[PDB]
Amino acid sequence: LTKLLIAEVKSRPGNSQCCDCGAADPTWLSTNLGVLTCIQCSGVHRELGVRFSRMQSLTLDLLGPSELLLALNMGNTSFNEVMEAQLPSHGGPKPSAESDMGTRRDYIMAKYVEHRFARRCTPQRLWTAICNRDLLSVLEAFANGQDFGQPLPGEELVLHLAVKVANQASLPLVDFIIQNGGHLDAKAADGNTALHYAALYNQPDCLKLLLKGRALVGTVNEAGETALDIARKKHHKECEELLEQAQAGTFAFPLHVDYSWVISTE
Amino acid sequence: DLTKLLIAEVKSRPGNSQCCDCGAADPTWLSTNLGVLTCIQCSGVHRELGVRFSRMQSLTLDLLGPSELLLALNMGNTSFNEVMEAQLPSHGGPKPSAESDMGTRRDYIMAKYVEHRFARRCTEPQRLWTAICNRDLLSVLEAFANGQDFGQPLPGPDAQAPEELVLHLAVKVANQASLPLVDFIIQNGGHLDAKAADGNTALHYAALYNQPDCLKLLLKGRALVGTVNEAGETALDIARKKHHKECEELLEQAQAGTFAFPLH
Ligand SMILES: [Zn+2]
Ligand SMILES: [Zn+2]
Repeated sequence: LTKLLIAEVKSRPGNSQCCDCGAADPTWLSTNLGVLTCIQCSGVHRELGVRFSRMQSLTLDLLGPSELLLALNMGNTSFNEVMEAQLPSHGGPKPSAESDMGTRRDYIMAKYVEHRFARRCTPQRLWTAICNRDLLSVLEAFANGQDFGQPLPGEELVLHLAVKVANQASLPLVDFIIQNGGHLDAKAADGNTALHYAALYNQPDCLKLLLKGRALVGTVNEAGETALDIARKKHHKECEELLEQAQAGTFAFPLHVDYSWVISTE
Repeated sequence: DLTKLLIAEVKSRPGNSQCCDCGAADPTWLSTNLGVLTCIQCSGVHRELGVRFSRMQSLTLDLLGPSELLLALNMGNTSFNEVMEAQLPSHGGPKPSAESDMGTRRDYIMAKYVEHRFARRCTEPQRLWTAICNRDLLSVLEAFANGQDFGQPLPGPDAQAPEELVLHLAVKVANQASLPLVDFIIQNGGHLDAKAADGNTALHYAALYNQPDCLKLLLKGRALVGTVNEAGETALDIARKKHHKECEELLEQAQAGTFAFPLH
């Protein structure tokens, strides 16, 4: 399946040219952004750090369908439509395949850190985008330095709203917020996190994305309930099962106390 | 029973009987990435800062285990504040009290943790290199508090050439006592995925140097699994070559994790 999906990714609009320099047949995926770059641009992405871009080679690196969710629903042309909307037809400062590293660095930093080339927008817009399942409007809000930390009027936190209203088609929007929003742990007045909301609204695929994003497991809301409590009480069995495993560290890779080291150390 | 022991140990660290940020008695909220304890009001401001800055969990109310406690056991409010509040005067400074209004409390914590406005000023690659080798958690904290980019390679004593990325060095020289340094840099440095000239990531280094605890921390931190260095080797390849059995098993589990639990 991953082979079938990778082939699909590479056919997305704009995906036969590096997102940042137009080099033919990019094989480097920014998994949190859903774009493809050449080897030179990918190195620059990597050097931004994990907050901005997480680079894996389609060809060389271990990938599964989850890493491909955004890439299957973004693509270079879509992403650039928002993120290079200020750029002139002739490219301006955008590098080409043979550009020197200094130019290539300066451009990628401007494009992804400062968002220099992105469409400008300036709340109700964001609520509507989320309910519309408009991944590109969510990208635009992020490109305007938006707080996915600030409540939305339709009172609902951005990630909470995305999770509540999620269907299969809108999963990319949820994944995009989890990976790029500042505020995975935000509570909301009654103490519910996005994980509590995924339990409450029976959103097991959201739960998988939150857990993958390292959402906090086993915290309580103002009522004293965990996401697991809510799932059990609602008969949301698929959610309970995921939350039982999370609480048990089905991964998380827990460190253990080394008794020997403790004794030899006091 | 075991977590209970560690939580009592955390609460007994110097300065942990009072909130890190306002002095309120008996703080029960832990910033897990920083290893400090705050009161209820200051915890809400921390959480509002965002995951990048602080992740808050209740020692009393929320599920916790050894992994989330590692930094707490080794930091504590006094240690932390010796660095992060070094610039404050003895009296009449901006540090809130238990009774302070939320605007006051929010401005201070922002300045303290985002601006690092109050932290001991220190100019420094050699400094940080020696800290890591000396398992000096507080100097790592000091470097962080002065805007040090853990993304920039460090040059060693002299000997040369291995310039080392900060996390790489910390993993390479790690022992059981230095794990909190590794965890601090993983959670708070910008650069978990950094490579280094031969293509090795910190995960590759943890397999290379037989550091299975650093490996769990890297994986907890969501290190990329299954990527190749310039020789075409994954961390798992390297663990198998060196016969590092615990590393191989951890990485086999991680690779298998990539394909669980699939979306509908
Ligand atoms: Zn390129
Ligand atoms: Zn406080």
